[PDB]
Amino acid sequence: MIRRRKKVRKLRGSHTHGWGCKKKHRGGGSKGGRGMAGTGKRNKSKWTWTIKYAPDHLGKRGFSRPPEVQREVR
Amino acid sequence: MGSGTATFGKRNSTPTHIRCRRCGRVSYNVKKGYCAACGFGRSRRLRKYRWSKKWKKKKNAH
Amino acid sequence: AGKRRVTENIGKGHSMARVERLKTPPRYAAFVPFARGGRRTHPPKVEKIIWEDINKKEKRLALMSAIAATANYDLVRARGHIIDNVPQLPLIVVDDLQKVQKTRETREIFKKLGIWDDIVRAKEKSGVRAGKGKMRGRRYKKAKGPLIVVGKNEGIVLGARNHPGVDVVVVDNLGVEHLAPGTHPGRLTVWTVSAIERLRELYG
Amino acid sequence: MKISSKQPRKQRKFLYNAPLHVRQKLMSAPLSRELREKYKVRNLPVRVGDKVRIMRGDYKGHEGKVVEVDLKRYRIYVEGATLRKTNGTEVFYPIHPSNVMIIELNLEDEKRKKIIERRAG
RNA sequence: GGGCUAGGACGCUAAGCCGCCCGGUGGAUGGCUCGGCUCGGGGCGCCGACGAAGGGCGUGGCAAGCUGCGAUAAGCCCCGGCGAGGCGCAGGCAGCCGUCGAACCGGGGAUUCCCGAAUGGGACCUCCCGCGGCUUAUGCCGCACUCCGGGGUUUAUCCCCGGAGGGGGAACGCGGGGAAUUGAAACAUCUUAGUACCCGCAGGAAAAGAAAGCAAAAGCGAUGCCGUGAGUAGGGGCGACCGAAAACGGCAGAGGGCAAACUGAACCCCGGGCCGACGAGGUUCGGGGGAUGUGGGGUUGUAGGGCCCCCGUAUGAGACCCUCGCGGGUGAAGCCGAAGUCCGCUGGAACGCGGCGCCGGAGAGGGUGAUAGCCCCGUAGGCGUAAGCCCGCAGGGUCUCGGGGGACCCUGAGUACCGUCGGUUGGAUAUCCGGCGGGAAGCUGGGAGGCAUCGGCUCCCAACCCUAAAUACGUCCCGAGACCGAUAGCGAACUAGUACCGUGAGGGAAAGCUGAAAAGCACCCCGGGAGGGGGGUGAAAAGAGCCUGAAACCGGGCGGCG
RNA sequence: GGUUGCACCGUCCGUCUUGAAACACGGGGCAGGGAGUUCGCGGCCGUGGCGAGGUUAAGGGGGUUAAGCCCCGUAGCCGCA
RNA sequence: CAGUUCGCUCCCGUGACCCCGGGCUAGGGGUGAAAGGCCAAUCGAGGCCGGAGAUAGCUGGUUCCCGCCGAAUCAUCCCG
RNA sequence: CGGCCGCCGAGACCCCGGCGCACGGACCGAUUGGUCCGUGAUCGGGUAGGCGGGCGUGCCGGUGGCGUAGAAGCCGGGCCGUAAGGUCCGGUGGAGCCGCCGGUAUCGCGGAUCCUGCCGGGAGUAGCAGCGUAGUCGGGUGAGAAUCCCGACCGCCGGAGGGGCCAGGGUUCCACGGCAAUGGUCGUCAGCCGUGGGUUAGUCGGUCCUAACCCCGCCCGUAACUCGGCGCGGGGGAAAG
Repeated sequence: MIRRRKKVRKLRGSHTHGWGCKKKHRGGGSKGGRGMAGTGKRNKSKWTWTIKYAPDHLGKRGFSRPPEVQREVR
Repeated sequence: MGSGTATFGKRNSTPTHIRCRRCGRVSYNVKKGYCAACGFGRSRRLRKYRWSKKWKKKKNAH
Repeated sequence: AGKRRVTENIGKGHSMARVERLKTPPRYAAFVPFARGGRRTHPPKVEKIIWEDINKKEKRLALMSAIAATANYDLVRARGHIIDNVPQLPLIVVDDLQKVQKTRETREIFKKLGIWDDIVRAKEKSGVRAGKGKMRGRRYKKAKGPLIVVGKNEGIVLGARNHPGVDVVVVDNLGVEHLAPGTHPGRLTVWTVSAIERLRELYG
Repeated sequence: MKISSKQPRKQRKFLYNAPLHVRQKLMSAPLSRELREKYKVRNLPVRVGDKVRIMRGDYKGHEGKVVEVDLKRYRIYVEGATLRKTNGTEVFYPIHPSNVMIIELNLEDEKRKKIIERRAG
């Protein structure tokens, strides 16, 4: 319905095409590392994250139930 | 070897590669007794590979 | 494609780009979109979208909506049907019509009802299409006209598939496509007494 | 609602590619109306031993004997459907059997004769 | 206007600039599409020492390629099918063949070089050789690598008869060997990943498969596969990531054989005959295999397994296999199949327009001089047969069962399990598999229920074997398209895996369009002229890579400037 | 409308860049080809059905030339503390 | 002329010499009177194919128009 | 330098008319959108970026049109649109093609030392010279002769610019007929093009032997092999021994 090219345009001929400086569009570096990468990083990477409460801390602590011990109730 | 390529090249004169008894391509190296293409002399089998080479001609043929 | 064309890099030191060609000829390669013979950029995949859900509740309401449009005069003239039997929107006829399954017999009856005139419209050609794509198929074909709903005599009438632009159905197979193709409802219908009764029972 | 090739390209392939024998069914031509009713045979595969009238093209109502029927070209040569050739001779004008109607037959062969009479009508 | 002087004049301004027009060049654009691509439905679902796949060389009237064949050489023969022209792509010239029925299509048969797993030995696609059969000789026919099975004999292990193996295959499948770039913004564990790549091997499907299972403890009674569980449990610098199953709903459905107990040659293979429709089956006669055990019984669970009894008690009744007449359907891809080629008009030609008229259990799609329901292939409908397949109808042959009484049958070994090192996995103490060391039990027993051990409780029998079907693929056929359309789509619409490159492994293009008909340029003028110009076609910006015929750019001309 | 004379103003284009007429980088000219795409998952938005529930997936019946749509399956997911 | 050539000059020129044909050794390997030289116009680790569309915070490019609003080039943290 | 007066001199500011935006009011529609009026002095530059409306391309469906009395396409002109782009005429061309509405994408090109294809300037320039610097007159032939042939005359070469051969090439050999192309220029010549033809072996060599060395079976290794070294047994290895 919006033609992406219609916005991209041949239009905007921004050519940057909603990316900014030409240098920016590239590899993993813009992203800050792949994926979830950088959450863990002590070092600057992503710390804070595109999570609202930011990132919650790492060490899932606490233990597991066997599935069997869980009666379901309703 | 490097440059002076004209000065060098009097061999090739001697041949080490032919029309093969098995495949018919240009690789039955008379010296080894091995066909580079087909693998005749070396193997009972035809040379064929994942990359391939042999396969590619065959698909191309299809 | 693009694995049958190997691709090798032609270096620097010669005042051209570092963009790959092929060994021996300097031609078309792979891992290019700028080149002749190169990959297209974002080729069509078999994983491409091909379904759009629409709820069972939603579809039936859509069906209802297209049949209702027929009762209206304004939609009916826009749709292009030209009717000589105006107070009879849509027209219901006695149960005997369904059993007829011969082209000559179903023809005669339409002329007498005044609804043969609509088929005359459907004869006019509306699919010798513009564009090269015609070659592959879907050219030299007719156009749409009345829809006939029956209750019985199988799932189609064996003489009414003949007539131009006429599409046959039963109430146990009726879909939006037949009732209002290209999203243009108000397509005249000719009903069978048992079909109207079974549709009364609207279910889903 | 029909079984069909709705591929025009595939349909072409079948016509060009076809066996020499199957081609006989394409070289058939409609019978002049009286004969067509009488035998009750709509069409029959044309011969050189028959008489024919050329019914479409510049020649219309013109008549002649079929000299050759050539299956690979898909055209036949009729007497009096001619061109004048630039040295000084009158040569046949190839035309398709679809343009043509076979006014009289000729039966001096059993294979042809057996069909026309029996299963065809 | 004449003469004289002076000012300013455009008149013939090279070189050169711009705009248009004409011609040329070039091959864009549109339209054209005997090609692809992906999907779906089926088919194909293997072949080979009875010499394959792959390759080489010949083979045509003229043959350079492609295609096909093989010295009987674009083919030979039979039968059936279509049946009246053909002589592959390939329109030439010439000649030929075919009703004692071609071309063509199907089925079967003949010939099928040399190399090749290439098997007698070696080779640079050739050559040599040891036997034996046979014709007087040349000619010609059969043979000798390596297993198993059986003989022969100086038992030289030396040779003979029988059966096999190897190699290929479009992907898929099963079992082995096994990375790194990368990710973790570094990087070693981790990740990529059991991926890429490599070895062995099988089929048309594989494998798995009738619980030493499962474990909502409740409820189930083979196994694949799909959805889902679930991005869940779980693993992990506990970082990045990694990552099930049980179960459910479905699909398709199928259960069987040994070892042993107890029997112990009752047996199998080979050849010959009789009896029998020369078949199934049964009988007999000569060898070979076989107690280191052929064969009978039996198999999760034990039935007393042995020996007993009591009653139905081989009473009774299938169930399975073979033959042969008949009938039925499928199947040589072949047949049959409705209805305008009417009038007036345009045109080179109507498949157009206008006017009239027609068929339909049937207005799909090509084609034809253009745009055709009614011109031609065809269509809804029904039908055909040799081989081959399936079924019933006449016979022959084979062939089943059920309880309690004592030790219940003994009931699978380097296995189960333990300990030590890996590999791997999600597998956690609680994966799976190997290796190294140790090592059970006699159903009076063993294993399993996600740590160890002991008790209860519930389930189930590993260490022996096989398994249809449902599920993978795209070589091939058909059908399909919100796909592409010749600088695009397959490497490749064609002379393609060609030309060509590279020692080799390997790499690899470009190249589509006459016209109604070839009428493919006669005749006439000119020209050294195979070159080129005028006249000759409905129309030659239709005149020979010939539909259209752009831009860059090049000549000339027009306007303007100069 | 073409072209040209005259008046006036004007140091390409694109990109790099704080600053490009540049003695920064790229381009002979023209034609064609040429770059925000697909799946999964999450967070948003608009719009539509249904309603404390809501939706089917897998599937096979059915219909069709085929197929879509139709009606049937409700496993599971999420919501309802 | 030549992707390593030409002429003059110059070194060796019975030798640890030159040369032909056959044959051997293959990529972290060979070979080296040892220069990181050489192993087929490619060598401080050959070439071919595959992984592979590696990945790069880095250079270049990213194509229709119009209307409306219209920046920051700062801060904290970060093998930054 | 300290005063002063009149003027000149922006797109600013004033002023007429128009246009868009924002907001209010009304109306219109089947959705999006549109129209009419009013208010704005305090609305109108613009890169990154955000949003919003339109345009165009290919194909699909419905709908509704066009075409040999001339489609698309091509070239120049006319008209409309802020514009992206639409539309009409003339020439050319000689079969297909629009509009609307709903969809969809291998959807719009000025750059990428872009990729491919075609083309101009450079140029009628450089090269066609450098090494031991070679031709020339009559005559023959032919459409065309500096470079084809015959004679004469003048030279180079002298272990080679000559003779015989191995490898290697593969018909280049030889005859006849030619010159479009090829030959560092012409060409009647040729190694090109067309068409025919030619390599004959007891006594030459191959073939035999065996070398350095190689392969095969077997034995063995390896997870295994188209892999690997030994030991046996056989077979192969010099067109300059």
